[PDB]
Amino acid sequence: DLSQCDREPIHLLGGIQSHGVLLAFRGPDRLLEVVSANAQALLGRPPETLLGQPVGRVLPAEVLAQWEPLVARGSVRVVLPAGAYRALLHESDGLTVLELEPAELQPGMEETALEVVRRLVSPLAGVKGTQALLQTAADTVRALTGFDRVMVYRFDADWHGEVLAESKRGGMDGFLGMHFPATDIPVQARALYTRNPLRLIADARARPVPLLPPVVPALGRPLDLSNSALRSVSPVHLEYLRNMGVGASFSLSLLKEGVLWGLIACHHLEPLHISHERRRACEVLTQLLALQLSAEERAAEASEDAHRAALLGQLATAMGEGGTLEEVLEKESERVLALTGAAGVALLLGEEPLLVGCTPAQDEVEALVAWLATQPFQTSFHTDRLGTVYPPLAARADVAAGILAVRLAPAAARFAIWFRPEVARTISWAGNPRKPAEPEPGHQRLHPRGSFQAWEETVRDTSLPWKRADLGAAEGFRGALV
Amino acid sequence: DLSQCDREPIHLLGGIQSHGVLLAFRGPDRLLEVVSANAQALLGRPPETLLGQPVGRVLPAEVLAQWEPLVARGSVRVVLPAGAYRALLHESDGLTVLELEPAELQPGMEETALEVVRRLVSPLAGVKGTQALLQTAADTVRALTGFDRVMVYRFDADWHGEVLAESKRGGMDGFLGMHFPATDIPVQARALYTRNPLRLIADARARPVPLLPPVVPALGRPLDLSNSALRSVSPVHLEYLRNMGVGASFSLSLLKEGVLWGLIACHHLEPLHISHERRRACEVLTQLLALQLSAEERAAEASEDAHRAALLGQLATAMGEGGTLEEVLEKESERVLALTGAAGVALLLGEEPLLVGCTPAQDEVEALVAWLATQPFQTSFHTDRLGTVYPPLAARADVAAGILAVRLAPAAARFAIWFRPEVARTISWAGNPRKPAEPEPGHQRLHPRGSFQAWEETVRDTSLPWKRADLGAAEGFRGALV
Ligand SMILES: C=CC1=C(C)/C(=C/c2[nH]c(/C=C3N=C(/C=C4\NC(=O)[C@@H](C)\C4=C/C)C(C)=C\3CCC(=O)O)c(CCC(=O)O)c2C)NC1=O
Ligand SMILES: C=CC1=C(C)/C(=C/c2[nH]c(/C=C3N=C(/C=C4\NC(=O)[C@@H](C)\C4=C/C)C(C)=C\3CCC(=O)O)c(CCC(=O)O)c2C)NC1=O
Repeated sequence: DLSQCDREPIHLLGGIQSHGVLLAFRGPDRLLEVVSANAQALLGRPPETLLGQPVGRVLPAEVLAQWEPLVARGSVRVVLPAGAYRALLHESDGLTVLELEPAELQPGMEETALEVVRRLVSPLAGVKGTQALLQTAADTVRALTGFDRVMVYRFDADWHGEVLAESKRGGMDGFLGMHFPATDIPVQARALYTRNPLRLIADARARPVPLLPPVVPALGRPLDLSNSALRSVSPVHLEYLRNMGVGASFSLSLLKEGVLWGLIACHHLEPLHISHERRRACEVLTQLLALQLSAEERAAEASEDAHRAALLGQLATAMGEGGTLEEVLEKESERVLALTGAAGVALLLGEEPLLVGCTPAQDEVEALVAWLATQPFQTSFHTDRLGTVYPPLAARADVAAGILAVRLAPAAARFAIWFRPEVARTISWAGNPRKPAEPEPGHQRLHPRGSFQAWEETVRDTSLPWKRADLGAAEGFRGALV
Repeated sequence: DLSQCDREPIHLLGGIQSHGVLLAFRGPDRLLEVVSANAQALLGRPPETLLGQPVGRVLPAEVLAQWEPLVARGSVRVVLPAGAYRALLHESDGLTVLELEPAELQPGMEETALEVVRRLVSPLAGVKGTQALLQTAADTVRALTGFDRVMVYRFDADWHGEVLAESKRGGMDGFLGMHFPATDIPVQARALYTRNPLRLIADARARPVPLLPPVVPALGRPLDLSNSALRSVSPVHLEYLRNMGVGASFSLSLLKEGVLWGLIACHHLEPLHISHERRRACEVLTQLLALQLSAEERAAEASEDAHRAALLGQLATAMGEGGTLEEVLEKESERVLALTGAAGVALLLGEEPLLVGCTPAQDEVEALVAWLATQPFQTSFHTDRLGTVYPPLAARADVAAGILAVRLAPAAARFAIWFRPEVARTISWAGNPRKPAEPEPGHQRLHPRGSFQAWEETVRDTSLPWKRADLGAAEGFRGALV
């Protein structure tokens, strides 16, 4: 991939966060093969002395007492001299991996979680826009977590993102409405965050605890920490958080029909650890949000489709009525433009173009037609920045920044072309997107950018996007023109 | 017709169930106005002596201590000498109504409930049919409640219902696939269950506890118990449960888009109390099922619409390619029938009725064509039981149990008419639906039927129902033809 940013093997860094301990066992005897260097902080004896020992000799009695429920269901609460810990089991590189993390301290956590679950699963959740849906998701994640700032971050189609909603405590910086470069979350991280939907950075200023030995002996590379709850994250991201002034970070993947739609991102000014069970309660919330957004969005498309079909039905009724085609198309101009949310339409029915509403002049349309006929499309063609692909009209963003053309005949030049003007857009980036990172001389060590202050950009020469309903309506109009 | 069943005022029966206590207070001194006759077991004094007393002198300190969160939140847990009770507050008839019932005793209840909530969100529940979505909902409610039998009951358009899914104890009888008369849940019950979505019948053999006095003195009728958790239900429904052999019953209304879609109904063979907290956890599951059903239904309808529009788009290509309409329509014969899932179609392009596939004879179609013009519809007409509306073809259920017609011109009678044959359906009723009740001589006392054994009816002369995708595709074909 492109940058060095994509290259970092973030699952193979060999470090865990200092609040927990990791032990990896293999074979029928469960011999300890990999252990974190801090494992005396919970186990009494120096970790290097425990490599190669059977599990029954390294683990405390309190954990061994819970060994059967641990293996059975992969997660158990254990009470140690150092306090209550959550034990977690997964498999990686042929090893059984055991992680221990401080356990939830509030007995009423699940009751509180079930209550905020109600606030989001309730019907009527969305009855002032999906914006109120996102705001409620952010508010309830903040209530359950205690984090200073909770943001809903949506990926655009180039994988840069923007903050759509935000819940933060009074008197605190926010990022609402700002855009962030795709490189802020590089492609291997997005990959990992698609299969591992949660991640906690409990203290952005702490140093990672290394694993011992620093490679798995059979493999000659570090233990694969893809599914580790304790995995220490990229040093470059830790720098990024410090540059933002955040001491703890917790984010959750928003998966909507298989793809990474966005994130719920949380920041705290100070270190803060959330328990495993509290993180899993937060993940229920995000899966509810994904579900509410799908149902709302499909309802919106259906309503839009119904509106287009009503327009088509009225056009059909006006046909099969009086006069010629050009006459009914004259009377029904506003419906024909409304079909695709357009400001003008060129109808090429054989003679000269029929120009309805706001369109470029006849000579320019006939020229556009000559060129569309050569293009490699089948029934529909659309673009929201015509000037990039057809520079003869690149100056005419006022009437022809976007077009939608349907072919009305097989091997002949018969078309309906709808036009849209540009819509200027003011983007506010969190820092200068032209310098998304700060490499050292030589370009071997990368740093995050230093500032996230607003940096404004205006986008010109692009129309509103051609949406699914526009495309469906154009096909319906084609079928009516035969 | 408003039988005896529909007129019983089930919210004004004046009784509560024996496992709880109800008090109602009025005015700023909160004087006791109504009280259940069993209240000595909680108040220490005979209830008649407490009427007219201020709340501060009827309620133990334990309840008064929590008055403000009770008023703000509507429920609190209070620990009394008898044990832990849930206190529930609402307003009725200008009185403050207090209800007390035994509280949840399992500390881990909310943690278990959060675990079954995850089952119903998961990645994508219902990947193998909404049938498995309904099953998972019955299974999780049964797991959370411990009821012997849990059933998903859907209302049909005539408000009779059928059991679509069932989760039950081993060796238990069931009602899967069976149909029940609409009078089993009469119209005022359906109305109440739209407003109050939960109801528990903890012991179907127990007798109701009367309220004291039997009327609200200001009003001259019983206290309105619409929103009471302890309300004793209709005596004829208690007889219905006993005829079924059930000792306890619990049901949740399924509201999908504001309308009563169905019920999750639970039966226990012995008496069984479920706490308020546990009932509210079940309500989360039902609102989750409703949300899942809407998301999947909207997806299925979008997918069907997409198929119909592909069919129309192939019809458009074919017409813009060939000469004769009747030739293209002949060549494309089965796409034209697939449009509405039909077995024949009559195309009235003026001259001779063109008949494709499986249709009535030319004389017979010209007959219903003449009848169709003088009917009150603008663009489309459809029925799935043509014989009951147009007797000349009642004997032709083999080709024309259902029709769908669109008008291809305003004045004059140019139509396209799709035809469907009957589909015979075998439905099993729970008891003979001709005797849905057993009235006594004089027809003033009604009883429910005594038997629920399968009673089998085959429905004839009706097609598969015309769906919204069918109507949509026909409208699109109309636009392609005028
Ligand atoms: C409000 C907007 C907002 C945004 C847009 C935001 C970004 C964000 N980045 C990450 C993670 C990573 N970033 C990078 C690399 C680079 N980042 C750069 O700028 C350049 C210099 C670069 C490389 C050259 C890597 C390798 C990882 C994976 C770390 C790991 O998992 O090991 C995360 C998830 C972790 C978390 O929740 O804190 C988030 C949420 N956090 C916010 O709040
Ligand atoms: C497997 C399928 C299945 C069905 C289809 C089913 C029916 C059902 N009925 C009810 C309630 C009532 N029924 C009646 C009246 C009559 N019932 C008759 O038969 C005739 C004689 C009649 C009048 C002449 C009234 C007034 C009420 C309101 C009671 C109240 O709230 O006060 C309920 C809710 C309560 C609950 O979950 O147990 C259910 C779930 N219960 C099942 O499991």
